[PDB]
Amino acid sequence: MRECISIHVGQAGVQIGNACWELYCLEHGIQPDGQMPSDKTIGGGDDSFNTFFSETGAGKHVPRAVFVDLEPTVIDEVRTGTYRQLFHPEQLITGKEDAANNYARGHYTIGKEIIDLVLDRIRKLADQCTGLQGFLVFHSFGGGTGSGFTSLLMERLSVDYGKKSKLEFSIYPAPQVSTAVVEPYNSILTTHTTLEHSDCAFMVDNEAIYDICRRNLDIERPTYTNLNRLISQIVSSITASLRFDGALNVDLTEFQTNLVPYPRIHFPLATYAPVISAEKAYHEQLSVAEITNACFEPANQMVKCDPRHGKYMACCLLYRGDVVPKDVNAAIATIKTKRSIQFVDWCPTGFKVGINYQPPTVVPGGDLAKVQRAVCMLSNTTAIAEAWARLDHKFDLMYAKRAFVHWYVGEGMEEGEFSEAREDMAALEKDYEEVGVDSV
Amino acid sequence: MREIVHIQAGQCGNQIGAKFWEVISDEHGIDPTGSYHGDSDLQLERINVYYNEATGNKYVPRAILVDLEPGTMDSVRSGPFGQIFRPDNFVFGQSGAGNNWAKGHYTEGAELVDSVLDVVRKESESCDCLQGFQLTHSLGGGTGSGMGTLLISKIREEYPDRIMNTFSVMPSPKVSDTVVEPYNATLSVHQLVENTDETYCIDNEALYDICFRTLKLTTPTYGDLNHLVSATMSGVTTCLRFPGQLNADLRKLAVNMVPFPRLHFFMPGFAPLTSRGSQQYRALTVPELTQQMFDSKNMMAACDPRHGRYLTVAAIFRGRMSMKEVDEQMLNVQNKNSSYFVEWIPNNVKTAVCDIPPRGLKMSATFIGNSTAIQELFKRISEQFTAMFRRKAFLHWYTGEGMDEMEFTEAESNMNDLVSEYQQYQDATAD
Amino acid sequence: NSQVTVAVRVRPFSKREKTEKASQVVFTNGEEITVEHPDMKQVYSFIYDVSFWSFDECHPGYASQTTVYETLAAPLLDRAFEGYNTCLFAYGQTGSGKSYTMMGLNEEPGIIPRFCEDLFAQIAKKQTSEVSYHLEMSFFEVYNEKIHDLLVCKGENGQRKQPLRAREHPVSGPYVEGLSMNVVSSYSDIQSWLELGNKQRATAATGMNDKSSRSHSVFTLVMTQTKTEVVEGEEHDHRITSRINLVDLAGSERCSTAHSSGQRLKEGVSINKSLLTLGKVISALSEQANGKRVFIPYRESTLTWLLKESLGGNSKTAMIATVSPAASNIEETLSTLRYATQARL
Ligand SMILES: CC(=O)O[C@H]1C(=O)[C@@]2(C)[C@H]([C@H](OC(=O)c3ccccc3)[C@]3(O)C[C@H](OC(=O)[C@H](O)[C@@H](NC(=O)c4ccccc4)c4ccccc4)C(C)=C1C3(C)C)[C@]1(OC(C)=O)CO[C@@H]1C[C@@H]2O
Ligand SMILES: Nc1nc2c(ncn2[C@@H]2O[C@H](COP(=O)(O)OP(=O)(O)OP(=O)(O)O)[C@@H](O)[C@H]2O)c(=O)[nH]1
Ligand SMILES: Nc1nc2c(ncn2[C@@H]2O[C@H](COP(=O)(O)OP(=O)(O)O)[C@@H](O)[C@H]2O)c(=O)[nH]1
Ligand SMILES: Nc1ncnc2c1ncn2[C@@H]1O[C@H](COP(=O)(O)OP(=O)(O)O)[C@@H](O)[C@H]1O
Ligand SMILES: [Mg+2]
Repeated sequence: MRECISIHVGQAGVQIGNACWELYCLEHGIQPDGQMPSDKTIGGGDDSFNTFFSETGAGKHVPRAVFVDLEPTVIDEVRTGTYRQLFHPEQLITGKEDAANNYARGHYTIGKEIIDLVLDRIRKLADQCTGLQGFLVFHSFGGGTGSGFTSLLMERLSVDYGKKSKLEFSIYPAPQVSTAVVEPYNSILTTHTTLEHSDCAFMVDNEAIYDICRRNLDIERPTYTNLNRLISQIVSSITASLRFDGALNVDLTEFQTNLVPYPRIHFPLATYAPVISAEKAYHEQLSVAEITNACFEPANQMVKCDPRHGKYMACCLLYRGDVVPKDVNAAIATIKTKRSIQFVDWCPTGFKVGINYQPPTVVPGGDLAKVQRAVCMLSNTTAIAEAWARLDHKFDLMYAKRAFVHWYVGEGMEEGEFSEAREDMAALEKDYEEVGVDSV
Repeated sequence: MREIVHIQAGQCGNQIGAKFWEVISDEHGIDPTGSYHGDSDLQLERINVYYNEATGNKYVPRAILVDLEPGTMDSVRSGPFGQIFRPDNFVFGQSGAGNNWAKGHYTEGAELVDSVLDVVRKESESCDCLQGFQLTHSLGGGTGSGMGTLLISKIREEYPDRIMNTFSVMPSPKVSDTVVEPYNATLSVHQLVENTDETYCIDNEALYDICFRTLKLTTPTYGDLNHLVSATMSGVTTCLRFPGQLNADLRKLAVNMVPFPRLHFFMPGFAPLTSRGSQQYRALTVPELTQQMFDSKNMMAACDPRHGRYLTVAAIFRGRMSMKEVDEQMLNVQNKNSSYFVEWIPNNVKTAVCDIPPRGLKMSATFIGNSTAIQELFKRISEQFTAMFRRKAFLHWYTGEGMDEMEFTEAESNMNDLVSEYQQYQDATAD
Repeated sequence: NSQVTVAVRVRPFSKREKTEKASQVVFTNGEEITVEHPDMKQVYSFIYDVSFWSFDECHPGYASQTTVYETLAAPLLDRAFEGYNTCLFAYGQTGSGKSYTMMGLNEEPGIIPRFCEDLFAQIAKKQTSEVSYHLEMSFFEVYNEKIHDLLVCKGENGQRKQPLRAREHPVSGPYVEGLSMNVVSSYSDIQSWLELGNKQRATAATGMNDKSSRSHSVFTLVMTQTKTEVVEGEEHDHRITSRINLVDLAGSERCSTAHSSGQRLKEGVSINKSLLTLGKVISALSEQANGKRVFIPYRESTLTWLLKESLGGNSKTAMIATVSPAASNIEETLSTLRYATQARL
């Protein structure tokens, strides 16, 4: 049976983690105590799924998760919250102090003293596994833990495990909104290391999900408890073919192969088009054509970067629910007729499809509606080459005055590391420009 | 478990702390017998910051009280919340500083700082993990300046990897309460600028104007003024004692608010401050609080932020909110008022939210701003200083207790070499 | 415009490197210095105002020990007699060619033996009964932002290297309280003093070579010139002083690749903070010698603070950056070149 280890870091990954397991425990019938009152129906079978939950001989289901935060505020809310009886007590609070939004604290200085506890806890987790295929790291571009500890842990897992998928879900830093002055630095320092190890980093942007929650869900005052659920639905759409039956099943190494041409351009965006409420659940028929057209609207992306300021390289439409492949064929035919959606000359196919017969679940306390079908579009795009340029421009000013650098030097970073990290980024915009040029 | 050692030296510090330990208790449900008579259960979780456990489920605060006289120490005991402080921590002496910085730093403070460090090492080594030290003192009274700065130096020599956040009342422009405020303030600046991480500049005239224009208070005693400083001191440590959607702490705020290690002097501020009658006429929302906190009238530093550029602002929100609203508002401020912000630092604002607000508010806020306008406060003292030093007026009381003119020249030079650093980011130019 | 001049030197392969056929990763276009990876994917180009190709002994433009002195340090020896201060810095990592360039070998001397022979020779050719020249010196170290003297023996104990204090005299400027200021007549004195100091310096064995400089070393020469334009009354009234500092800085040492805890880490932090401030200062100085108004943060490191009057003003600064041409040590070289580029910018 397949297995996938989930590794949550920082306030953002741990808080995003709270929504993913809240969703999966409902998709599988598990209560927060770990028990499972669905087995009385069948008395056997595999309604529990070893891709996420290991099972004891007592009738309890334990997730394959590790929550490392280097601070106790968020993992204590799980230890006291509604899900205290689900997680194995080894949730690494550790955390005498946090990383203070500093790569230099989460990487070496305070990242040490805790990582060997994480790798030991991860080593225990893959020895209980038969068919381990992949890691799922949920972190944040901009923090200190989510920037440095992820880098360290990936550098260590590439050594230990090696030929294993490693998919990142990161909160991309937004152009306008920001909650810190040291996000550009930490982002460009995380990429420097993660780019040589990771295999596909799915980016999300809170400024986009805010506008989505505004225009489509009709929430004028949204918070993070609502966006984390959308992200849970994304990961549920990726992690569906490993749990539920379907027609075109998509394993995790398929994302590693049908979306990354070259081993540096692996930062695709993400969508989930039926983001409608129960009010507008009616007045809409929710067919594949409407959805596939929505996924390529510039608005309904979970990241803020116009796909029309660049070209598409690869796309991946994970369908779930009642879908017949003629509908997807017609949908994809409709996009190729459209000129706004422009494709690289070196990818005439450009699309992937994956269909699954289990539709998405509705959480109580949720803003999304019940739908007989749903879709997740994960696209690679040259548009991000601007976003990268924006971050580089933000880095170029502050580092021209050595602002905030003594806070990094004070915890074990050299000046040349900042310059070495910038160089690696200049050499990633040139790659996108090199990919956009037409053949001759 | 992140832990703060609170030190408070001098009548200003002793009478701000005496209000701070009255507020944190109310926030944690502790009584003057050190018991626990609260209702919620998040209080006891992270109470280890300020308080220490005792035998009968009693909580003693980590106060270290070192006023150089005996009157202030006696007032705290013969007082509301005085029967919880550790008796072996009421450190004092007789015949205080004499409004002299030197007596509190060389003559009469050197005979008493060892006895204080005996308590610091005894309340720090009883910690699983320490975050930093929290001083509340005055600039312009000798003892607070002197015996505070020497203590800062000794702790930053013993504990150099820890925060030393200071809450300092600065002298006011129009009217003074000592004729040697300039000298003592400069000499304390020379020992704080080099040995601090986040200093919070407070001024009593701005507090009087707050009490007058906003709270519609015409007889405000110092208890009313310290009631606002307690509020800010509390809000800095809310995301270390209560959960939140977006957490911070002393070091995160320091990292975000100090580009270069000497610009750690901040205008503080707190919202929602309102008159008792005008509270049924306005809505409690984030736009109201943003319009209150970014106003020059709610400063507590006696400096107009429109006479300069905000280098780096912060915001420690408290309550159930929507982080979109905070992000939108702290973007609108930086888009509209671009001239009041700095161009080489794209996002000048930090945000932080907690889920547990104060005892009677549906949401609160707190504000820390690094601004070039603070140079005014310094530019004034150096103008006073250089006058009184050009004629050696009140110096035969500073030299008598073992000092040189060099210690005045050095400090005056450092002050102007901070004015310069604040004024290098204060010109209206374009890219 | 030449308020600051940064020069870089490429030391030739070591005999072991020659035996190992270590790839060459630094090349010349005469002036440019290009650094090509062993993979040859990305190539990095640096340009400075002075470059010293000392890799071969046949290349047109070979910079020996006499092309270094004649190009960087002798103009500072001649900006002294005009009464104006000078500074020389030396940056580089272990194996880069710092000591070969500054001090040198017995067969091949560096800057210090040549400076302290040419100066005493110019004094044997300019001193008359009218004009007279006097030289003093000191030799101190920075260790975790604490000054320490090196030309004094210890007090026969486990640990005692006394921390001294920096103070701002109102007219002259920063200075040290307790600094030995010994007189000197020829190089035979400077050699003994330096040999006594460099053995009391701080040098540890981390995961690198087992002798790593964990301290900055400053070495001063105060030249006072007295002149008698005779008029009946008091004579030898004129007095012009010139400080000639010859500083030898330490290496950056990133801590991830060189796993350190405790004291070694605290040394690395200081060594990097100081160099950050120094590069910021050297940037901001040329930024004001090129038509601007800025502030120089002298007051962030004890080195930039005490050399305040010898770095800026009418002073003249020179700096040598040493780099290796092998692929075994290539991030050290990239960081070294990047530091000097920031200086030049
Ligand atoms: C129904 C109602 O709205 O009453 C409010 C009230 O009128 C106002 C004006 C309160 C009132 O505060 C003042 O009147 C005041 C006067 C001088 C100086 C400072 C405050 C209030 O006393 C203050 C008090 O605020 C609190 O409850 C907090 O817990 C506050 N309390 C204390 O600081 C405190 C001090 C000693 C002992 C116990 C508590 C607090 C604020 C920040 C951090 C921690 C605690 C409350 C609800 C009010 C009254 C009672 C009128 C305000 O207080 C603050 C700082 O939040 C003043 O403006 C705010 C807005 C409130 O609406
Ligand atoms: N979508 C989402 N984003 C979040 C959440 N919490 C924080 N973030 C984002 O994370 C960014 C800050 O990173 P943090 O996670 O706070 O940093 P960290 O990983 O917690 O590391 P620390 O420095 O130790 O706190 C901000 O830009 C937030 O928008 C969340 O619950 N959901
Ligand atoms: N905000 C506030 N400021 C005070 C208070 N008491 C004194 N001050 C200020 O602090 C200074 C008093 O100095 P102080 O340390 O008490 O003198 P000392 O007793 O000789 O050490 C004056 O400049 C006052 O402006 C108070 O209760 N509240
Ligand atoms: N330009 C050069 N020509 C010849 N040898 C050199 C040159 N530069 C460095 N070396 C050699 O490098 C060796 C060791 O380097 P060293 O001078 O000790 O630098 P460091 O003191 O920083 O280790 C010396 O034995 C010296 O011969
Ligand atoms: Mg955190």
